[PDB]
Amino acid sequence: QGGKSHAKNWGPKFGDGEIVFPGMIIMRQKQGIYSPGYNVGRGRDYTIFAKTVGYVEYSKLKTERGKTRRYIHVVPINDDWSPEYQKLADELVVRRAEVKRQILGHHVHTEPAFHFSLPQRNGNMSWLLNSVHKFPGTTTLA
RNA sequence: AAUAAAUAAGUUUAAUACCUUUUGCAGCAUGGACCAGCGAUUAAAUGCCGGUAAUUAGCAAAGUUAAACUAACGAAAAAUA
RNA sequence: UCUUGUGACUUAACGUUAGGGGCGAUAAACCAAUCACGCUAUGGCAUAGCUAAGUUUCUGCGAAAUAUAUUUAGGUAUAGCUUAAAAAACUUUAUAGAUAAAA
RNA sequence: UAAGUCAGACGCAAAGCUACAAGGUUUCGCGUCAAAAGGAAAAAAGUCCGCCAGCGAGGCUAAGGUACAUAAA
RNA sequence: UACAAAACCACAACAAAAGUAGUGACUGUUUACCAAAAACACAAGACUCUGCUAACACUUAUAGUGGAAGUAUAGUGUCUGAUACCUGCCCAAAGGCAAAGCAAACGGCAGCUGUAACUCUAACGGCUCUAAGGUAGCAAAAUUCCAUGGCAUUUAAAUGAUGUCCCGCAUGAAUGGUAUAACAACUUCUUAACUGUCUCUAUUCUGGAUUAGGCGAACUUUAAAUGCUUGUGCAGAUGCAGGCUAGCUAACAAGGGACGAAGAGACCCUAUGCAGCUUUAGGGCAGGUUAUUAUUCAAUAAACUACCUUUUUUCUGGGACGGACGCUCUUAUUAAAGAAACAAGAGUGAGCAAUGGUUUUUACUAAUUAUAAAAAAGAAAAGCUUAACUGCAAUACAAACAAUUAAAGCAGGGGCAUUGUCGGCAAUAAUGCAUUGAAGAAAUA
RNA sequence: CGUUCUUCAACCAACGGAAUAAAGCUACGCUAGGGAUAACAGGCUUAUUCGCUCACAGAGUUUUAUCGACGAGCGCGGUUGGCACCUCGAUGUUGGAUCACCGCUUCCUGUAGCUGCAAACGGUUAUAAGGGUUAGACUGUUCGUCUGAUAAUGCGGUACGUGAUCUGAGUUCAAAGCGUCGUAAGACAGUUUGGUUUCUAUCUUUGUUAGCAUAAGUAUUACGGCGUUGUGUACAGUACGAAAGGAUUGUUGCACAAUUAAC
RNA sequence: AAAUACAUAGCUUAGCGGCUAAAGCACUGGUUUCAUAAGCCAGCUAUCAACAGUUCGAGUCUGUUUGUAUUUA
RNA sequence: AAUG
Ligand SMILES: [K+]
Ligand SMILES: [K+]
Ligand SMILES: [K+]
Ligand SMILES: [K+]
Ligand SMILES: [K+]
Ligand SMILES: [K+]
Ligand SMILES: [K+]
Ligand SMILES: [K+]
Ligand SMILES: [K+]
Ligand SMILES: [Mg+2]
Ligand SMILES: [Mg+2]
Ligand SMILES: [Mg+2]
Ligand SMILES: [Mg+2]
Ligand SMILES: [Mg+2]
Ligand SMILES: [Mg+2]
Ligand SMILES: [Mg+2]
Ligand SMILES: [Mg+2]
Ligand SMILES: [Mg+2]
Ligand SMILES: [Mg+2]
Ligand SMILES: [Mg+2]
Ligand SMILES: [Mg+2]
Ligand SMILES: [Mg+2]
Ligand SMILES: [Mg+2]
Ligand SMILES: [Mg+2]
Ligand SMILES: [Mg+2]
Ligand SMILES: [Mg+2]
Ligand SMILES: [Mg+2]
Ligand SMILES: [Mg+2]
Ligand SMILES: [Mg+2]
Ligand SMILES: [Mg+2]
Ligand SMILES: [Mg+2]
Ligand SMILES: [Mg+2]
Ligand SMILES: [Mg+2]
Ligand SMILES: [Mg+2]
Ligand SMILES: [Mg+2]
Ligand SMILES: [Mg+2]
Ligand SMILES: [Mg+2]
Ligand SMILES: [Mg+2]
Ligand SMILES: [Mg+2]
Ligand SMILES: [Mg+2]
Ligand SMILES: [Mg+2]
Ligand SMILES: [Mg+2]
Ligand SMILES: [Mg+2]
Ligand SMILES: [Mg+2]
Ligand SMILES: [Mg+2]
Ligand SMILES: [Mg+2]
Ligand SMILES: [Mg+2]
Ligand SMILES: [Mg+2]
Repeated sequence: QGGKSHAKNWGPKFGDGEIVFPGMIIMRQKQGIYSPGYNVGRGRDYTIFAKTVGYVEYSKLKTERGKTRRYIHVVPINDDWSPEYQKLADELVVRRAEVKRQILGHHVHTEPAFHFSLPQRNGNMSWLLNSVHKFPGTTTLA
């Protein structure tokens, strides 16, 4: 009788000259209307995301067969295309997290603090429990 | 809705009670004839968040209960000799 | 005014059947002034997302009637709303050859 | 504020449903009422001007008015 | 028995019909306080059960009592309801009961098509299906939607009454069919007579009202000093705006308005609703019967009867009836996003062991529910493969929350290449929390 | 026996799914609430209905005498509808009896034109609301059919006027019968028989009367109320007309009927 | 106007995805009989309401336009 | 072995 499907927000998220950080989504589209340019990626559903720190750019290209192609680019901070820019981006990522924690305040906790320790698997932290809970380092050999 | 603001005291102008309930009530929606008396977030235990103090608390009386605290990276060199 | 008026009749005294019931030529009739479960005490200040009511004064601030979910639609929860000239940023899109200093 | 609210209404301007009807109904942009006294149009919730701490027989204006009712050519 | 009847007979008192149709035989009985009837009972008919410590009922029953101190021509239960003439077929399926049978137990009892001189009709044929296919009788009914059916009688005039025609929406034979003398404070129509019922009212008697003395209530009351008319307004004004209205207070009389008084609307819808009743809605066994087993009035129960307890959504241009409830695509509300109606137009609750991953070649550039995706990309062809992995993850989209969506990167073991890609499929749908249950492995006790 | 990891299944499609499971009747009904929500009446709207104008096609056949259309516009609030704004601590249902006020879209009684108007009987348009608008059979009816007369037997609004004035036949409680549907309780929106109608008038409106308030009598004018009706017949078998048929006119004459006023 | 079924040679009646077809009456020809009926033998009807879709392929599955019942207002 |  009635009914409606859940809405999908297709469209751009940033304009020309806006600053982005790695992992941020720039475009949500149902078809490949826009193609990935430099310093960007594309998901299996045609989601375009940034892969470095920089500013968003838009450009148009005319192909060999007379079709129009549209790209999305991310430009480095000072137009630095050298391979040394990657380490600068890594430092900026660490700094950005510190800025956010300072603004939010101490009472917005960003790590858990339980009365027990989480198990370790394959050298990383795991959220799955072991069959038995034991204190670390409270037993000797044999 | 019987009053109000004024006046040379003759009068002139302004002006559809209250409560409850509603998008909206002078309401042709609800309740009250009037007076006096009576008539409705109170007490205990526990928890959370502010305020005001003590500077651990209770017993006991040189010794015991309750609470609270208890490792995180030992990183500074400021000598006009 | 009308029906019956020796009969399946009417009347008086006393007695019998009691509510998870009795009685009934059945009308759900009657059982102490109106019974599809009598009266009284107790459980008991039953329960009511419904209607009604809520008692002195002054000062300051000040909404909503939408979204989602619901044995949910005149109820309730979450979000929303109301209380509690700083820093940072540059955005409504497209392009040229203009100088003349020295015997 | 771990509060109240989850019955809304109409004007101008658009669209769906109705019959390019309803003071109809469903969304949407602004405003007003709701919770807003005062002035103009006859009475005047939603239109036009404009937001009331108190008193006074001072003055200038808005919307709207300027032969009588009724202040001002 | 009942009815008609010219006429005849009466001191004063007492006085009130007949016929037609429908329904019940009759006299009786009933909703104390709106229904007296066609409803119930009734004499009578039939069916079934019961061998006597009878069946059955009361009761905790191991008692005791009624039945009955009766004994199948008797007693219990059920449906028909004097009397006269009658009372046809079916026990399949789903139940109940019983001696594998029972309908006067509870119930049922069709459709299509061709055919006789002109026509019409079908005496007469053909086919399908079922346990059986409604027989006689009666029939515009207390039963008929078309409807005030057609014809005749009745009247000056007939939605009336009686008679008659008839597959009758949806008649019908013991939930009986058709008739029937008598009887009826029952319903219907007609005749005689009579009359203030009426044309059309008038006069009068008795009592009240009305006048005077005495005695002395009740409903109701926010406050009142309470005009008309049109306009306005929670949409019908004594009280607001315009046009009008000028002696004062009552008595007797009428009843337009004060949305007049009395009873927190019964109708309708809405509830954390309540109650009674019904059943092949769920669960139980706690009386009897029945079945099995055991001791010299007992134990267990997927049965029948009785009893106890529980459930029987919401949305909705009021409710019921109908329809609908998850998830995708598209249309209008322009060219950011978002946006509702029981608005509109289409899909889906999967498929693929390759239609997945990856290399090479080229006279190819399609298709999907729908769609201007895509050329260093795809499709097809050829080869090798299982990444349709193990353990983690910065940062974002969205969003009340739950969950849902995209993803660089790190370690391990792999595939095809030979340093690139692979954590399923062009993309946008193919789904389900927690609980409970189950399987493989591992660690404890 | 318990815990963790890797996984799956059933009812959840009322698809945020849980009180394990799980249908109905009430006209014998009961309580708490709503005009937040229906049935009668009012309100808004005017699709539909109705009326008028333009249109003059087509029938009549010289005439737009008369009838009458496609299509468009405007108006009315009386037909069938839509909405849910007022009332559920109550705004009495259909028809009639009794007594009324208003509109004109005129049935009769009037005035003035046209005509396919000789007369008579008619047709149509404009204007006019003072008076009048009948007695009976059937039906609960509104309506409808019919009978004998009549100058004629008009329509609509007023809570589809009118129950604190009357009526209760229909519809709409509890009883009962028949048919159809349901296993049943029961239902009909089908039919049949029966079934309680309260009120002493405070305010306003209206008809009469008394007392009180400026002495009594006669009183032009003004103001208010009422409303001057209808049929037959004679003047005439004359006008008109081949015949048949058969008038107009009137401060007319006469008889009668209704209404009003008294006696 | 809603809701559940059905439209198959001349007439009843199989069939509901592999080609577009079964059975009985009727019709035609032959045989039997003096002749007509019954009885026997062989044949015949492109055998699938109408339109648009799905699919390699539809009487068969999905919609629309017509006709017929059945239930409801 | 129904009929003319
Ligand atoms: K007083
Ligand atoms: K008797
Ligand atoms: K019986
Ligand atoms: K009787
Ligand atoms: K009155
Ligand atoms: K409505
Ligand atoms: K649900
Ligand atoms: K009401
Ligand atoms: K006239
Ligand atoms: Mg659907
Ligand atoms: Mg209201
Ligand atoms: Mg009161
Ligand atoms: Mg009864
Ligand atoms: Mg403020
Ligand atoms: Mg639920
Ligand atoms: Mg709500
Ligand atoms: Mg709401
Ligand atoms: Mg509205
Ligand atoms: Mg409010
Ligand atoms: Mg000035
Ligand atoms: Mg002046
Ligand atoms: Mg009798
Ligand atoms: Mg008797
Ligand atoms: Mg009685
Ligand atoms: Mg009697
Ligand atoms: Mg009686
Ligand atoms: Mg008998
Ligand atoms: Mg019968
Ligand atoms: Mg009988
Ligand atoms: Mg007297
Ligand atoms: Mg008014
Ligand atoms: Mg007035
Ligand atoms: Mg009430
Ligand atoms: Mg509902
Ligand atoms: Mg979240
Ligand atoms: Mg590799
Ligand atoms: Mg992939
Ligand atoms: Mg009630
Ligand atoms: Mg309302
Ligand atoms: Mg509304
Ligand atoms: Mg006129
Ligand atoms: Mg009238
Ligand atoms: Mg009326
Ligand atoms: Mg009854
Ligand atoms: Mg019956
Ligand atoms: Mg039956
Ligand atoms: Mg009687
Ligand atoms: Mg013969």
